[PDB]
Amino acid sequence: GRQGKTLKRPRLVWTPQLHKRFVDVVAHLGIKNAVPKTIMQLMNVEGLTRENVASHLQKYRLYLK
DNA sequence: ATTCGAATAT
DNA sequence: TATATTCGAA
Repeated sequence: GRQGKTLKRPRLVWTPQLHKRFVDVVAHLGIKNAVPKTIMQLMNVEGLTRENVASHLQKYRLYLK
């Protein structure tokens, strides 16, 4: 059946621990490299997708204003 | 080909 | 609102 990139995973709930992991990666990344693919790799979460990160990073950037 | 990201959808 | 998906741009 589906697998890897095509797996139809449930909605990602950003727990406080997951979010803190995200922030610690983004905060210490070169601003040039603070993009969803790089964030996704550095966060080291089996099953996290680049799209999960992009949507979360969008709101985060509004929060940082 | 790839992937970003604001806009939009659910 | 939080998270997902679209789609034009880089």
